[PDB]
Amino acid sequence: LELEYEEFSEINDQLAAMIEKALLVYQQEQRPLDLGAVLRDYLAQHPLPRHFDVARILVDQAVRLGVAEADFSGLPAEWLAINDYGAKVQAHVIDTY
Amino acid sequence: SSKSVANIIRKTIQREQNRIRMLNQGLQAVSFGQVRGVRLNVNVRESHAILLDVLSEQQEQHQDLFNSQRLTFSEAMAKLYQRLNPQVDMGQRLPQTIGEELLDYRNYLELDVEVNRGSDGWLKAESGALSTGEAIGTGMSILVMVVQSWEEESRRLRGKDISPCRLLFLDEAARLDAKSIATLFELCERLQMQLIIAAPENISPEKGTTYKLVRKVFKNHEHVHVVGLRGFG
Amino acid sequence: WEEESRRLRGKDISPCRLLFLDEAARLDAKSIATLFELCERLQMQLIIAAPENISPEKGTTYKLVRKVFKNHEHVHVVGLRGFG
Amino acid sequence: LLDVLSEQQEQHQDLFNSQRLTFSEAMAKLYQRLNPQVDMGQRLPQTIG
Amino acid sequence: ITIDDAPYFSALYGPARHGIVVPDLSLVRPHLETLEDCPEDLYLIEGDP
Amino acid sequence: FMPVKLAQALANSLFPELDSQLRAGRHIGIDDLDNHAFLMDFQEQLEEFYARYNVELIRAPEGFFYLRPRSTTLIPRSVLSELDMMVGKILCYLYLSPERLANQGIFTSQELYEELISLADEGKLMKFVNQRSSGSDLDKQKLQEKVRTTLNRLRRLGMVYFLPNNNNKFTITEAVFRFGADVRSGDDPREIQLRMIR
Amino acid sequence: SSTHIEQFMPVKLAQALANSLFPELDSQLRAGRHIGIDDLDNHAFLMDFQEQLEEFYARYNVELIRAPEGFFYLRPRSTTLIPRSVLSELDMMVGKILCYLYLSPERLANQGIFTSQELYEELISLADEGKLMKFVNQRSSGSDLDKQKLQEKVRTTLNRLRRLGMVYFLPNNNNKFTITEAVFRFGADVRSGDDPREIQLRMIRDGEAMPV
Amino acid sequence: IERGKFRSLTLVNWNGFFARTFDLDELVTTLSGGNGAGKSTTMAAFVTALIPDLTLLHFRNTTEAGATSGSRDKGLHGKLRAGVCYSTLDVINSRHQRVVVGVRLQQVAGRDRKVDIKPFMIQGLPTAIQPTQLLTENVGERQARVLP
Amino acid sequence: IERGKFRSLTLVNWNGFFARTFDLDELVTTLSGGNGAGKSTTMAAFVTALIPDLTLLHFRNTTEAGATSGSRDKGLHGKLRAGVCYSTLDVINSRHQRVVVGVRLQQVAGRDRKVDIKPFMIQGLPTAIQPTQLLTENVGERQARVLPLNELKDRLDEMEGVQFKQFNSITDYHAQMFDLGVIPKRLRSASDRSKFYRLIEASLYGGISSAITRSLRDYLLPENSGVRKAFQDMEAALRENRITLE
Amino acid sequence: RLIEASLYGGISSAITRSLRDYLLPENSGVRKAFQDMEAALRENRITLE
Ligand SMILES: Nc1ncnc2c1ncn2[C@@H]1O[C@H](COP(=O)(O)OP(=O)(O)OP(=O)(O)O)[C@@H](O)[C@H]1O
Ligand SMILES: Nc1ncnc2c1ncn2[C@@H]1O[C@H](COP(=O)(O)OP(=O)(O)OP(=O)(O)O)[C@@H](O)[C@H]1O
Ligand SMILES: [Mg+2]
Ligand SMILES: [Mg+2]
Repeated sequence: LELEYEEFSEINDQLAAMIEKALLVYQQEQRPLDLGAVLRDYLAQHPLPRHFDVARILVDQAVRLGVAEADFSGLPAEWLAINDYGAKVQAHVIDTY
Repeated sequence: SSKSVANIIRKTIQREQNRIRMLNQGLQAVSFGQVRGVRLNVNVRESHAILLDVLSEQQEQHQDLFNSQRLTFSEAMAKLYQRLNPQVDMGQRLPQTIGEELLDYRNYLELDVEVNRGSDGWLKAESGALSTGEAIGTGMSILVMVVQSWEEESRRLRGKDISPCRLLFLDEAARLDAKSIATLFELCERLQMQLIIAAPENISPEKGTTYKLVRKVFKNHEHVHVVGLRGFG
Repeated sequence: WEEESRRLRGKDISPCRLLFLDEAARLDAKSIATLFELCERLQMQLIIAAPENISPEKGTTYKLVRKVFKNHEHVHVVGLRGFG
Repeated sequence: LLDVLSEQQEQHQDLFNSQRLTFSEAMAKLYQRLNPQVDMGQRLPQTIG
Repeated sequence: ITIDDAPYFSALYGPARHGIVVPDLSLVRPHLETLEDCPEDLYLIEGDP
Repeated sequence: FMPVKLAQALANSLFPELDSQLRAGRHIGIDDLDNHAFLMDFQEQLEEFYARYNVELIRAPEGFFYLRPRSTTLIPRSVLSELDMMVGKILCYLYLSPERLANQGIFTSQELYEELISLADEGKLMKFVNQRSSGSDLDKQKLQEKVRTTLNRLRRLGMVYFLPNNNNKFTITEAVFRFGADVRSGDDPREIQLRMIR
Repeated sequence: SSTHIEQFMPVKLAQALANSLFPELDSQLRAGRHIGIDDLDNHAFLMDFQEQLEEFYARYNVELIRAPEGFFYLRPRSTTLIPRSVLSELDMMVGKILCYLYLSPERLANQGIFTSQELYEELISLADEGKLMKFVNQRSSGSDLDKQKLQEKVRTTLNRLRRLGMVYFLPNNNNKFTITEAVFRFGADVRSGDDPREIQLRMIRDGEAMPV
Repeated sequence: IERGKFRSLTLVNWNGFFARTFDLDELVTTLSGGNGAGKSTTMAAFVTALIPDLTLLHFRNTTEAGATSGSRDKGLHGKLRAGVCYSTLDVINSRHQRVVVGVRLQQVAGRDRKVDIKPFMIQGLPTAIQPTQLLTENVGERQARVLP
Repeated sequence: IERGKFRSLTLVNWNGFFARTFDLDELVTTLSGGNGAGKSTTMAAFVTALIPDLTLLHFRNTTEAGATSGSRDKGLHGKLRAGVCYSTLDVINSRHQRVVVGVRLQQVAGRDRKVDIKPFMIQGLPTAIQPTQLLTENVGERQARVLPLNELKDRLDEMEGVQFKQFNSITDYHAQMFDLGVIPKRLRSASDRSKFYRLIEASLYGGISSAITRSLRDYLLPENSGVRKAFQDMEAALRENRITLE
Repeated sequence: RLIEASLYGGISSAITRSLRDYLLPENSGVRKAFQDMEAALRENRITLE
């Protein structure tokens, strides 16, 4: 028969837009950014099933802003908890912008 | 002499067939595209089956060739094997070596890999007759077969309270669809076997640990920024 | 090749241009953007394949699903569109 | 080698007092003439000449 | 059996280490009189081989 | 340069002989222990070596090796007689299940003679001897002669191994399957072989 | 060191076998073709790696030989791995006549181009016509049908010699052809002014020629 | 000057496709679907239609890419069903001429898994004719048949 | 019961990684990043630490996955940096003993691209000390200093109960790894190493491996001695007599 | 070659190895002049041999 069609959802693009707008301030003020605190504060704004995607996208946006000078110290970072049910994150603080 | 050798060979063959049959069951109902199962097909070569039967029951017809002290046992085995299937040729190699070949049980077995594809029955696994994902999945299946066999082999040389580690890789994992990845995760989990997979972000498996990589230039030198996530689910 | 044949060809004909790439999923978004701009600047047609829809906002896309059906096989094809 | 073959004795003998070009070298390429180390075969490649 | 349990088992089974497992031990009773060619001390055990 | 393993392979003492045989069209089965092992070990390079001649080195699914020429073959080609194929198909049929109990792998010329005569159509038989022939003793004799001849040809091919004595009794090798029919899911070999024979 | 070509084969021999000319040449050589000076590519190739080829083919129990006239060919031994065959007496008659034609300065002005009719005329001028006709037919007595049959057999054998590389037809005309030096092998029984019997014995001992 | 373009690709009686027509795009066309859906098969049909040289055609897996294998089987036969098969391309010339190139494919009965190819070309076909309908006959109640 | 696990992977002074440690998951670890980020580099590190044999090690590109040897470059040299480099694994046995195994890597100077490799093993390390700390000195500069094997041996020997073993041959290294249950089979000989590497690399690139398929019986079936040694002993008297006669 | 290399993607081993043959076109003007020289060099080869 004749060909049917199906459409995509843009929810994740919208999510990326909110996160990038919310995060732009850190660069502009060159404020030190800690992934642990930011993830813990930002996951509280969405329900549990969506946390994983939010974490991924937030990390994608955050890493573009500068580097963490501690990485050259030879000292590994710890696994910080960011919500209940037991999710963890590992990252040094971002200092060099 | 004679019958007892046949019995030890038969029991060794039987034990190998049974162990393979046990390994075989762990791979039932694995979904990889249109492939729905994998097997290791084990069979006995005819030219050796008849030899084994003759050595079992017609020994009085050939005892001259066995008790002749001018030649050794392995030579006797080689000469009997040439007496049967006379069309076989020998490549100017010592009969001693052919005898020792007949003494090794593995030479009696024929081995194949088969897959239960789609509407069809069991087919021999040929790379050219499969899609990409089906080929990758079948490869993983055979690899876990090998690992299980090797662990069973060595345990008689290891401490009673030691269980070796098991780990395998997969590069360019984006080539597999979600259903195939679910199947692969189920297999490795049931086999207590660790996995490390690389994908250019196209796949986001919820279970396990994830590492985000970004390469940059810093003080005129290449540097990799790394972030990690885990615990979801 | 096209340049070479300039003399033999009739003045008025420019030959067709087309290439393939299987397992496009091996390329990341930036790489595919580069590839698309290259091929469009050269009026080059492309046919690419990937398990997942790697190009949602460019060109046409088809989705294939295979169904086992009365002891044989049948492929169902449906199109995809950028926005809905 | 093209310069060696192109420019001939009578006029360019005054040019030939340079250390890089001489007549005998055309025959010296006889060594290279016999067999170059070509690898893949299509159509017909044969020799330096 | 592994090397760690080997000494334990060898001590446990003692002289009977090299006996034969035979699940009935009454089927041998008729055969037994014929055993004139055997080790001076033969051990037999009953159980599922 | 040349790949190291290819140089090793063709340096082996067994190569000249096998080369000679191969070029003749001989099929290498599992019977020839050393030759078969040699091919198994060096297939990846021998295939490339013979591709330079526009000739294909194929390993049949049953296990035997043989060469297949292309149209552009560098090796002079030759072709079999109709009678040849007839006989071949016959031998493929005789590679049966009751064969094991009937002959223990060793046949005689008369088995094939009589099978040929019984299973074939008269017309094609005539075509094989001469179209003007008609059910005559002499015709039968000539047919016998031809049978022997073709059989010998086949033995050169490696299809059939004569037992080492002057009498004409032989055994059939697995490579005879090259004559055989196409096999489809669940089809009985006897039926399909007969269907082509007809 | 290990995994090094020299372990298994001389470098020059491997270099020769890897050349693009080898398969053609090999195929031809095995088929009995003689190689002269005119087919440069082949000839040059042969010259460059002569000893390696000789050594190679030796494996087969066959001699790669070089005649004084500069042409290469294969001579199998009694233990040869490759079959050996002999030419027919009519082929010899045409061969010795082609040889005399090559030498003849009287016809050198043709620049090597000869016609089947000229060959036939020379042959009948020298050999016993009516006795030679016996090979065409046992009842031959000079009839034109039999003379045409003889001419056709000649045409045929000549075509066979062409395949052996002993004669080349013109690109567009098949009634005319050119000779090559390979024909001198037909003079192997007389190139030395000695006792014919001893020469013949020497030749059969060397594997060059068989009786009938 | 206006460069020519490929309009569409048509498959008939392939493995999994009875009669399907893909409409190509001016710049990029993407095929998606789970493993074994049939994407690589579509690629193979196109290429086949392009270069019918049976000597050349060799469809290896994507894995084992670049290995010169001489495999026993070129991998084309299995992608075809029994009976007659087609693969055709519709092209718009720089001259704005509609031309239909293609091939007739058919399995060969016999132990060897061989294939037969017969190229063909069509010129001047009216713009209203679709290849899918041109290559089939409507027999029965919407149960079309393919025609040789 | 309680199968062992790989715990972490550490890179020091590799191309793009001055000092990095990955904490491996109990079931699945996923590496993710754009093209050229360095994923395959990490797997190269893992396998080279696992099998330090330069005859086998060959990191061909994923495209052209199945071709011949081809170039003389094995693709490893370019992944190192000038100076000293390390790759180490951290493992926990069923006994819960912490063992650290690794190799030291260095670019051999020359026209060609060659590498020098030396295995080592450490046992008894406290749970409080990480590999990166062992292998680097926190000098006043912005970036630490990687310390060679001499400094490392001196630093480790100072610890109480910690043993540092440095191997001269790959065979010894594999023997120790097997005894501690890090690998499923003890690699007797070079052939065993080759088969083990075949397994790993076939898993890495993916697909039905040609080599595994050819020699299926050689991989899946153990070799049994019982059938043989009886007949070697019975045959002995004849063998000696024949040799004496010759 | 072209098509197949595009299909499987990547640096095709065969393409790069013979890049001259693929990219550089052939010239008939070159040939016409070279014809003469061709004859001469052939003759020289003859003599040499
Ligand atoms: N020669 C063949 N013989 C038999 N079945 C085949 C053959 N070639 C392909 N198939 C099957 O046809 C189906 C389609 O395979 P194909 O490779 O076209 O799929 P795909 O969607 O491109 O898959 P992938 O992305 O995993 O490569 C699969 O089931 C494959 O097993
Ligand atoms: N031997 C080498 N010599 C030089 N540069 C190299 C070498 N190996 C890798 N590189 C470079 O190192 C960087 C990382 O390469 P690598 O193969 O690890 O990437 P990747 O993240 O695995 O990429 P992808 O998944 O797309 O294959 C790339 O720039 C690559 O060019
Ligand atoms: Mg596919
Ligand atoms: Mg990579």
